[PDB]
Amino acid sequence: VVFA
Amino acid sequence: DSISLSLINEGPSYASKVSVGSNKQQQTVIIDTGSSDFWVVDSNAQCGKGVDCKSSGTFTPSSSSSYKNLGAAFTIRYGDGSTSQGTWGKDTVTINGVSITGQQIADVTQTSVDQGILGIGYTSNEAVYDTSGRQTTPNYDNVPVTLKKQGKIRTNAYSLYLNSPSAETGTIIFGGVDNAKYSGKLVAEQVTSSQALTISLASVNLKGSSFSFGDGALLDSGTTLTYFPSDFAAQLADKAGARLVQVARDQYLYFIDCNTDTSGTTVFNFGNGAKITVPNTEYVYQNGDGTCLWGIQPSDDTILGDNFLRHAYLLYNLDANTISIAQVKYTTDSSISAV
Repeated sequence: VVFA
Repeated sequence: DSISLSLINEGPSYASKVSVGSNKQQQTVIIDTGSSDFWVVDSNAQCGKGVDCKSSGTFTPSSSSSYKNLGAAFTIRYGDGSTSQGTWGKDTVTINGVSITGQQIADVTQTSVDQGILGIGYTSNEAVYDTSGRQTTPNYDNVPVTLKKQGKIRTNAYSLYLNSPSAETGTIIFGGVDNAKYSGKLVAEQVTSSQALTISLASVNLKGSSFSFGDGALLDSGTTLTYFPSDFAAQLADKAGARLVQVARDQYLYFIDCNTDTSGTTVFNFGNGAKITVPNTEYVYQNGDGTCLWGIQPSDDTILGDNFLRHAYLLYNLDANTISIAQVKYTTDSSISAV
C-alpha cells in the first residue's frame, strides 16, 4: 500500500 | 510526558488500537506518517468491491454522547488510488488510556481501505480540498497537535520503532524516545518540505556501487515498499536484476527472481554523515505463487516505506521540523525519555  | 502505543505488524501496514467516542469504541487503525487525517470506518459504511473493511473495528457516532458534526464533506485519495469519503466531526480520542477531547476526525461511510487510518503528519497535508482545488473546510489540529495542546506530550514529536521484519509488534512513542533501540547517535535531519515528512537522500549504495540521488524522500510508515522516480529506479533495477512488468493498463511493478542473492545490503546516505543500512531480504517480497516483487518500485514520488523504516530508529519532530535517525538496534531493553 501507499498511504497522501 | 510520553505515550507508548503498540504497533501491530499486519504485513503491508502497521496498526494500533485507538478508541473513539464517549463510549470508547475501539478501532484498529493504520499508523500513517504519510497522511494527516484520522478517519474511522462507520458501522454503516459500504466497503468497496472485494474489501473487508468492517473487521478492524467500526464507529457508531449515534452511540457517542460527545460526537459533534462539523457539517463538512470528507474525501481523501491515497497514493495507490484507494479512497475514503464521509463527513467531518469531533469526538474524544483515547490512546493507551490517554484521552483528548474535541478531536477532529472523519466518519467514513465509503472506503476501499481495509481499516481506518490515523494520519499523524503535518497539519498542512490534511485532506481538506475538493477536486475543484478549493478548500472545503479549514486546516485543523490533528491528533499530534491536540496531544500537545491538551498537555499530554510536551512537543509534537514521536518515535517510530517498526521492529524487525519477523516481529509481531513494534512501538510508536508520542512525546518520547527509547534510547536503547539504536546504535550510534540520533542524527537530526532537516525536513525539506513544509507539507511532507521528507528528508534529503544523498545517495544509495546498491551491490557495492553508489547511485547519486540528492532529493527529498518521504519517511512513510503507511507505505509498504520503497518508491523512486522512474529513471532512478530503472538504474537501480539494472544493477539489481529486477524486471519491470506491466501488471495493468497504467501500472508497472518491478519483479525479481525469488531465489536472488539477498546476502548483501543496501545503504542509504543522508545529511550530516548519517547512514541507514537495509539487509537485501527487504527487497524480495514473496507473492506466495513462486513470483516475487522487488522492494523498490517506480513513482513520481520518492518514498522510503516500511522495508526501509524497519531498519532505522526515527524521532520525528514536527515542532522543530527535524527527523532524527539512527541504525536500529532490535532489543526488548528499554530506556525511555520524554521529548
